Formats: sequence, structure tokens, C-alpha cells
Amino acid sequence: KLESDKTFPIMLNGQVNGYACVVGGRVFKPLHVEGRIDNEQLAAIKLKKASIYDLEYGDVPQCMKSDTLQYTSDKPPGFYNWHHGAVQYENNRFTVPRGVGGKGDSGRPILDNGRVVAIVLGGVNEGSRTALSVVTWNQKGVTVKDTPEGSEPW
Amino acid sequence: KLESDKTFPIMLNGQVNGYACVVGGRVFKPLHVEGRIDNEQLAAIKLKKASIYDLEYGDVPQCMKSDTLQYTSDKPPGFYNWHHGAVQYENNRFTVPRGVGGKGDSGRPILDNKGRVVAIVLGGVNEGSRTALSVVTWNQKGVTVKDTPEGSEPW
Amino acid sequence: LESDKTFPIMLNGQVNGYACVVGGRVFKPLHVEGRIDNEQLAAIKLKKASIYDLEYGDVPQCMKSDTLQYTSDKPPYNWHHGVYNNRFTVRGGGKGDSGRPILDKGRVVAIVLGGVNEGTALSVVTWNQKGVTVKDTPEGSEPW
Amino acid sequence: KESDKTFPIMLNGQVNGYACVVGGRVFKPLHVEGRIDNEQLAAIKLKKASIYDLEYGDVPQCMKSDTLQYTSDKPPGFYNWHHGAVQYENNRFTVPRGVGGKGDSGRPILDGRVVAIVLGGVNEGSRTALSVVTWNQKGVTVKDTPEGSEPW
Amino acid sequence: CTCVAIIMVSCVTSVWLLCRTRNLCITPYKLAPNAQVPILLALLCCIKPTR
Repeated sequence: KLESDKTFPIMLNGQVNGYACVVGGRVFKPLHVEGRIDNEQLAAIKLKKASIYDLEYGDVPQCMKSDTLQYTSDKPPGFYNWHHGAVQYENNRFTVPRGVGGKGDSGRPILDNGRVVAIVLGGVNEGSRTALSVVTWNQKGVTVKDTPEGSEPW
Repeated sequence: KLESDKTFPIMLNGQVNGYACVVGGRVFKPLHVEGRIDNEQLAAIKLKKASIYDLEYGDVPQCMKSDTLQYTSDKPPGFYNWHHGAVQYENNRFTVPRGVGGKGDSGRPILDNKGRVVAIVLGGVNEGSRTALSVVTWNQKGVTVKDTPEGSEPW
Repeated sequence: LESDKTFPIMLNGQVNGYACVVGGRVFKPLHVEGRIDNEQLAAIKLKKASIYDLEYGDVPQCMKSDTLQYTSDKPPYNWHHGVYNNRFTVRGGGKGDSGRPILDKGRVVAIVLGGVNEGTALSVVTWNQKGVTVKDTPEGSEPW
Repeated sequence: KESDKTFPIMLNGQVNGYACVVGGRVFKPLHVEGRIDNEQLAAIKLKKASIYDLEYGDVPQCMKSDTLQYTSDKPPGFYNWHHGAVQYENNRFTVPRGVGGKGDSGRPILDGRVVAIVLGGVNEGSRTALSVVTWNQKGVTVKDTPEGSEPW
Repeated sequence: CTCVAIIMVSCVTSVWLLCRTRNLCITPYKLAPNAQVPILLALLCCIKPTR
């Protein structure tokens, strides 16, 4: 929870439009959020796009090279801490309480009890938990996107 | 006094020479004064020109429409609050005490008790023990009108 | 206390060096590039002088009375970090303290531009006994 | 704080400038206009020094012994004035910004002796540098005008 | 060539004059959204109804 100022709010027209998360020595932001990172040093890097995964990625400068979130592809079903609360992983599905998140909360990491387990991009109101669209990393650790049907970007 | 935030200064060669004020979901700024408004979202808009009122006016963008002043033409004579103090309105003239205001105070809204803007100041002339303000107001019908006492000098 | 009036240059969001106003003119060394971190001095266009390694320029109208003041009399002095055989030495200010004036009764008698560890001498700009400006740069000086 | 001798120069019941009787002679700034509120003083012929923006004349014999004295010795420091303090420093007459102003030109600066006759200023940052007519190191009358001084 | 030239310059100057007047008609009301825009002005210096 507290180790989240590694994550940085991007700004579009002055108000926080989304978040760009630094993991693994690399800055990620989702395409669907447009705007500028709220950090001069991070404002420079040429971000290379990847539509299939809906991420734009960039190698961080040295000065934060050692100060970057780690990740992990081990995701047992269970509770994983997230800025706005916990997320529950079950039936290979990432979900949150119904009515929390939405426009703007894209591109905020999901961490465990502190490595990244997922980075979130959207979600559909399943029920009285709300399913999420996340770019998870599979059991082999290759990155994959996970969209419940009809989810929409945040 | 507390609503004075929503007026923001313009920077000309690095120094403040005036102020741009947002009212009615429309940001205004005196024409005669040059600079760039000191904030980013309002720095962007192409400001349209109104020579005959000496006012550049622009359509403030979306996400702070509800964060703007209101205004009326209902202006009974009396004391009206303003950044540096009170302004007394009488004989269809706004006048502040002598020597207060000057260069750099252009674009400063003049409010009424209820926070509604009654005019934007653009200039002044010092008469006797008072100084009358050349402003932009709205008449009884409520159309915009520049009011200038004779000999007003732009600020 | 007057060290507030040496304005840090920024380049790529970090303190590449500093620039100072003395005698009613602003001063920025050539080697340390950057955008000055001050709006009212940002709009002065700096006319260069390679032979003293200082771009300089007349300060805007509204700070003529708020400059530090110099003098050339330097008997063998204070400085930001804590400094005089006609040579300024101090071992352990480095790579970024370029343009840092070295004050004296609050007069500046030099601007630091670089140095060489005499394992540590300062490459500096001063004003001589007759008062003409000169660079004093030790052999082996590196810029900062 | 001998205020009888001081006359404002009058237009329409408001103060536009100050003309002072120093050393048995009336001096005024040339650009200020108007009349002394004194029957005997107002009629005196005044002769111009355009280069110095200074008008001078002889006061009548009756008031010759009741005029403020002047002195050219002005070390840097502080001097008394009706609205506060006047600084001398570096061969500039400086004042903290915002005390003094229009209609103040010609005002003599008191320690009580007059050393310099202000004609103008320019307000710079924290300090207004005063355009003043003085006596040079040899005692010769000289104008010191800071660049861009607006006469007061 | 002269006639096309004179009609062009007259038409452009006329439309410039007219659009100038259009601006100088709407702008007082534009700037003051809460007033009533007189119907005659509404239809002639043809205007959007502002809020």
C-alpha cells in the first residue's frame, strides 16, 4: 500500500487521468490513457507501444534503476492488496468489491502482501464483486491480457 | 476575499503585470496587458479578442466549468468588496481610495457581498481624495459595457 | 544568508550547477548548460564570453537593487559549503558546485567554476589588484 | 518636524509639488507649477536653469534670517523626512520602496539641514533610487539621474 | 477581368463588414450569458441561445 509512490499519476489537462507504474526497471502506461506523466525525469523517455497488451513501455534512467517495483508470476488465488482495497483472485479471475475503481484507476498496480502480481486496465461490473481487465503474467511468466467479456477501459 | 483565488496572474518577461479572471465559464483578461496566464489548463485556450471592451475572452475547458464565479448586473450603490479593500459605488461610478491599485491590478474582479462579480477593473484616474476605476460592467439590461471616467489610464 | 541569491540552474530536472547575480548582472558558466530555475532571469539573453567562461547579462529592471556586490581586495572566505599563494583551495564540493560565488562582510570576491584536487584547488574567476576581471585556473582543473 | 517654512504648491486645493526657501533663496523644480500660500512670497521673479530643472530666486529681506540652512556633507546612512527615512549609499539617494511619490519633488531632505533636492525617482525592487540635483565633489552643482527616472 | 475583380473585392469587403458586425453584435451578449437576447437581434445577427 505504502510502497506506491514508485507508481506515478499521469496528468491530462491538469487532473490525474491515470497512473504509470514502474516495474522491473521499466515504466508502463496503458494506451487508452492519454496524457503526460507527472514527473520531469520520467517525462523524457521514448515510450514504445504494444497494442496487443495495451502497454507503452520505457527503460527507466539510472537514478531510479534500483528503486523500481519487482514483479512475480506466482499468483495463488487469494487476496492481493491494491490502492483502493484488496483484490480477490478466484476461478482464474481478478475481482474487487462492486463500486470501487472506474475512470482513472487504470494503470495502478496490484501487489501482494509487495511484488506486482498484475497491472490493471479496466473492468466490468460482474455482480456484487466487479471483475477486472488486467494484464496478468501467465504461469510461464509470459505477459498476457485478461478481459472478462464486455469490460471497458478505465 | 476568499474567492479571489480564481483570478490568476499573467507573466510578462517573468513579472506579474495583470490578472485573468474566470466568470460564467469564460475566462477573461485585459487586452492591453500581455503575458501568459499563470496556469497550464488556462494557458492553452486560444483567447478571442474584443477590442471594444479591451477584453480577451475565452471558453474555459471542460473539467472546471463548475469552478467559476457568477455575476449579475444588479448593482445598488454602496460598498463592494475587492482584493485590496472596499470600492464605493455611487453616481454610476466605482471609486477606491487614493493610491490603492495601479500598475498590475488590471483584470482584478470586483465582487459584491454575495461573491458575484460586478465588474473587472482595467484602469483608473485619481480624482481628489479618491481614484475612480475604469471597469467593464453590465448595464441595467445586462449587456456588457465599458465604463471609463474621463482620463482613465490603463493599468 | 545571501546565498539565496545564487539561483540553481536545472538541466534535465537536476542541479547541473548554479548562476549568480553580482554587480547588477547575472552570470552563468558556459560549461554547465541548463535552463535557469528562475522565471525573471530566464528571459535575459546571455551574451557569452569564452575567455572568462561565463555568459552574462544585465539583470532585468526590477532587481537592480537586489544583487550581491563584489570587490577585488582578497587578502590571503565563506562559501556555500564552508575556503586563500594567490590560489583558492578547500578535499570532500565537487561535480556540481559550478557558479557558486565565494563571499567575504558579504562581498563576493570570486565565482567558482571547477577545480583540481591537490589531493583541493578551485578554478575560479576573480578581479585583480587593478580590478580587471581574470580567470585563475589551476593546472589540471576540471570543470564542475 | 520647523514646518512653518514649508509651503505646498497649490492647484485646486490639492498639493502638486514642493518649493523650498533655502539659504535666503527660493528653489523649485521647474516641472512643478503653482503658487505659494503666502502673499509676500508668491510675486517673486524666478529664473530658470533648464539643464538642472531648477528655478531659483531671491526671497525678500524680511525672511532672509528665517530660512533652513543647507550642507553638502552627506555620508551614507539615514535622514529624517516627514513620511519616514531617506537613505544615502554608493552616491545614490535611495529610499525603501513606496514611501515618497508624486508631488514630493523638490522636497528638501533633513538630518535639519538640506543636502540634496529630489527631482525624481525610479522604483526598483525593494528600493527607489532618487534622481537628485546635488553638489559634486568639488562643490559644483550636478544632476544625478538614474536611468529611466520618472520625475516626481 | 475587371468586372470579376470588382465584384470579388466588393463581395469580400461586404462579407468582411457583415461578419465584423455579426461579431460586434453577438459579443456583448456572448460575454453576458444571463441577459435576454432581443428577438430582433436574435434572428438578424443570427444567434445561438446561450445559457
